[PDB]
Amino acid sequence: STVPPSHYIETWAKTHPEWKAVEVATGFIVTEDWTYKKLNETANQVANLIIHASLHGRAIAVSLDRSLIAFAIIVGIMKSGNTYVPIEAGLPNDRKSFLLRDSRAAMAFVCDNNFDGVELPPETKVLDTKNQSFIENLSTQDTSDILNNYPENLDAYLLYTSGTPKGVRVSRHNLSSFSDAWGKLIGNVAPKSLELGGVGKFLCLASRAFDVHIGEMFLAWRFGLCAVTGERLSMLDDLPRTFRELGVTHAGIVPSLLDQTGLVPEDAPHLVYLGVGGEKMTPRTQQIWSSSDRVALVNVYGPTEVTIGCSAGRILPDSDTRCIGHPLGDSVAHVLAPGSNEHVKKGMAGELVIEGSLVANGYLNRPDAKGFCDINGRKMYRTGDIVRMDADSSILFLGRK
Ligand SMILES: [Cl-]
Repeated sequence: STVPPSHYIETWAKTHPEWKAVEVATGFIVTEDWTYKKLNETANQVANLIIHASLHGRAIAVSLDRSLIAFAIIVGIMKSGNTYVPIEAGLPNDRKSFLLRDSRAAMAFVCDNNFDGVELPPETKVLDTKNQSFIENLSTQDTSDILNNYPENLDAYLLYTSGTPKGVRVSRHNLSSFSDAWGKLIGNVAPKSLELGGVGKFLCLASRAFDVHIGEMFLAWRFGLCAVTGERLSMLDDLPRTFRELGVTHAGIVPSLLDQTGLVPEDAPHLVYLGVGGEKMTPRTQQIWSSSDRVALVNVYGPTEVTIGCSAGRILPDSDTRCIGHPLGDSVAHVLAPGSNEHVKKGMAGELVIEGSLVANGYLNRPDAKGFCDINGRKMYRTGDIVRMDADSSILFLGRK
């Protein structure tokens, strides 16, 4: 058992209510922000709105701009004991319609005609976050913390992955174990992180199509940082400007974006921690970023089905770039013969199979999609990835099964 996903939000709201929790950047730089106290109150109001609609354990879809209230809606959905279902605002209408329907969304928070031309399921109650009436009703809800006593395995979010997309059900326990495991890893490899409460910032750069965006905001809150974000086209336009002008101290990026932009550590003067993942980094990226004594560079392995990042390791100038490090928190990595449940001798190639608190609940209504299973009566996920363990038990990524 674990503290809930919104635990650190509530904790910093009590101990340091004036710290900034979220900030959204315009202009391109003008910004606006909310304190932990304000973020937490608004999320409780959102949660109370949801509870008044009698929704429990229901899919609540969100298709919003990059706004302060978006963050409060996400947290609110989780405080109300319901499931967050991100739907990227730029998706084609047909694909938005499918996600609403497949997820059985009971309610949706939208703005900006993001749902214009989307077929809504009749069950979907649609709230426009920019509508004077919705704002007035929200401001009228109670602001105290919700009594948060939901089962551990209750879904916290549903994240769709690929021609018919399948929904991955991620539990409260999964997400809260993620925050705990990464709080520990990041605090260890980038100790300045424990000094940055109230000052540092975690750049929320990921598209809402990926679980990474959830990780970014909850890791910011874990450490007392400000989650900072903007319209993605605007943040990506001049990536050095974004890191430099928004005071970013922590970020996650796919490394080819470092290559394309020519980013170096001096373009991000406040940066102390840089997670990369999702593809192998190039030799020059490694040379440039792995030798800094200010920035800790960490390679992260993270299928959606195992909650954002379940293995990671610091990358140094002599590290193999296929190394995905060691399992996080209580996770246990096994390397099994691709066709059986038999462990291979350490050092041999085989399929990576993860066990532990980061393994997701499963796919939503996709009985033929494989990967989740019981192996020796424990819950595991077979990644489809071929790896081998190094002598020191770190894991090298070799390819796809
Ligand atoms: Cl929560």
